Amino acid sequence: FRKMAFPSGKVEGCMVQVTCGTTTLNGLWLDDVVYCPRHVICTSEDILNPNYEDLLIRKSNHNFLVQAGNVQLRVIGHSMQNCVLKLKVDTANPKTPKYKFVRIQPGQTFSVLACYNGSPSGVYQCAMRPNFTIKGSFLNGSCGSVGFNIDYDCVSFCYMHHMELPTGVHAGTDLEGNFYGPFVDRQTAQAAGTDTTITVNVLAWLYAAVINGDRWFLNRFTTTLNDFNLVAMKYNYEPLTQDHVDILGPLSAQTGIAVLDMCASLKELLQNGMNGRTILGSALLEDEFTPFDVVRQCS
Amino acid sequence: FRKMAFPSGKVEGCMVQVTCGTTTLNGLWLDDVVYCPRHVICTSEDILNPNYEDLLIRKSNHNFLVQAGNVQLRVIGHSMQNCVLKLKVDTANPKTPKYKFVRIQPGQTFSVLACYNGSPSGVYQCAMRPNFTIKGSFLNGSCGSVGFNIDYDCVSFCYMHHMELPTGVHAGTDLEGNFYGPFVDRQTAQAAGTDTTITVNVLAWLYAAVINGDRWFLNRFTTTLNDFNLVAMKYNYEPLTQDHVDILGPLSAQTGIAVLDMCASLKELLQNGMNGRTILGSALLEDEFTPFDVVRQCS
Ligand SMILES: CC(C)(C)[C@H](NC(=O)C(F)(F)F)C(=O)N1C[C@H]2[C@@H]([C@H]1C(=O)N[C@H](C=N)C[C@@H]1CCNC1=O)C2(C)C
Ligand SMILES: CC(C)(C)[C@H](NC(=O)C(F)(F)F)C(=O)N1C[C@H]2[C@@H]([C@H]1C(=O)N[C@H](C=N)C[C@@H]1CCNC1=O)C2(C)C
Repeated sequence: FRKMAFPSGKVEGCMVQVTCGTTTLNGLWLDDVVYCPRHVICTSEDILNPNYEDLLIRKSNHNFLVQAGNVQLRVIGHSMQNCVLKLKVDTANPKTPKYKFVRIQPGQTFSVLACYNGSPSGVYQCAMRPNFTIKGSFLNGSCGSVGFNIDYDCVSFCYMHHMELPTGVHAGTDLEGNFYGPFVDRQTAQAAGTDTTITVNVLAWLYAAVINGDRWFLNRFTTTLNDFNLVAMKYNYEPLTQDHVDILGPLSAQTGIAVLDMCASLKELLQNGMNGRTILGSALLEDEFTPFDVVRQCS
Repeated sequence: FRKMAFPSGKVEGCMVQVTCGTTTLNGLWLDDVVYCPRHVICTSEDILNPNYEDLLIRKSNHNFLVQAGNVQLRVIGHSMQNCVLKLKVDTANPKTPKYKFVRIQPGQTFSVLACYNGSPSGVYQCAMRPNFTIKGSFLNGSCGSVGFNIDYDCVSFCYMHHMELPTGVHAGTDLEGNFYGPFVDRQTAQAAGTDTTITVNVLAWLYAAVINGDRWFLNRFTTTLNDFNLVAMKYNYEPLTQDHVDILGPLSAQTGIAVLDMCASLKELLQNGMNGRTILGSALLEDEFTPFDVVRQCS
């Protein structure tokens, strides 16, 4: 059982490089529009406290240099949707997949294609944390890299990368340019809310462990949903809803372990610790696999 | 630091399916040749005790169904090289990347594109263990999925998947069909040997921690390579080769910590433990990041 990303080829064919003045970052080229973070327009002075509408009205199409590989795409119009710039180009991307823009909820996972200078560098799986950050791997020039899920040849874009917080976690927007979380695209100190652990995902991962032949953490105890939630909240875990219990149904039926029996296992893990043992090679409880992720990989 | 795969697009464009009889696995289409595991020619009875030369002599080009999606590629020749079948087809793949076939060493990492019926399913990073197995994630029909690294648009193919051992780890060949390790492509009792920890990768991880300011474990001692190797083996760690010392060169130069001084630091951790301290937020020493992986993620 590995952390597994979606194949990235459908997204690689959409990545381009966008340069405005001194700043170069990545854009997403779909049909005849390039989407990118609007902070590309800022100078190093503007970026400390930008007035974006005032800055954008002062730009011309020719201020934007868009490069797909070696070929320059001519920008023929530009507008702003929240924190995302939409550059209209005179060329349609023949590699445009079937796609949708979606806003994901905390606890959902997605694949990130990290890119620099319009060229894909790496792919990995992330979860939207309950505090609306992501624990990514992004360096200078990674902005405009996107996160996505793939469902039968349809790419659902859910994240565009904008910034790194002082704690090393990351923040960005949906493809409508709205940030996940209380963050802003301004270079100034910003912290996130206290994070919590994605309970339904920890349980899904415990089931993945059982599917892969590990049972050391199970016990013979039971719990009610409410009593489990009291202990979960005490340990800074998210509430488990009846919808979550239902979503875990396939995994419970495959292993024969009732959801509330798995909750009693997790409760014991939280109260006693792992005593130096590991689950699926991990010394900590892993919360970045959803129930769907486990099913997709295990079957 | 997290496991980051290479973008899979250049490999996705080379994946096809190969069917003999009712058995379908994956193949790799480069120029006008498709490479796949030779056990595609076996029936469920043959696999228990196959005579591959006799099975191949009964086959003709017209017994092999090669498909890119649902589009058939006409087979015009077939031959066996070690444990791989090479099917010459009448069409050169226009998506063939610049590529090399390489045989990797234990400890080296690579990205796996897990595929079923020629359709990519997911991508993840793997390390070749010292016992010549990988801790993959593979289901029925995954054989012919490949592992690869990418360097300046050149894809180095290093692994093709063949089998799962009873401990749940995986075994396969290079693209010339030579197995890694003592395994054979027959359904008969086989077992992975005892494994060891990849010392060169643990050292790379310690350098990564130093780069990020986590350096409490740096001591005031040094060691010789030979003395270190003899101690490491007593802790079930791999000895270092001269090539390992050289691949740590860039990280040693970046940090100013001599390789042998870092070896002495690791020796102290092995002999006295970590004393409840963590390194990079972990109580365990990670051994599946190579020196290149550490550099790749900070560059
Ligand atoms: C890291 C930092 C001090 C720079 C700053 N953060 C804060 O100012 C904070 F305190 F608000 F977080 C920050 O990220 N930015 C400052 C400026 C943009 C963003 C930015 O440079 N984005 C990079 C896109 N190419 C990706 C970054 C680079 C390092 N790793 C990444 O992921 C905007 C918020 C408008
Ligand atoms: C695991 C199994 C008990 C079935 C068996 N293993 C052993 O015989 C061993 F133990 F010896 F290794 C293994 O038999 N196979 C039998 C036959 C091929 C191989 C096989 O089915 N390969 C699959 C390719 N599509 C990938 C597998 C499927 C499950 N997960 C995988 O990765 C060959 C060795 C010729």
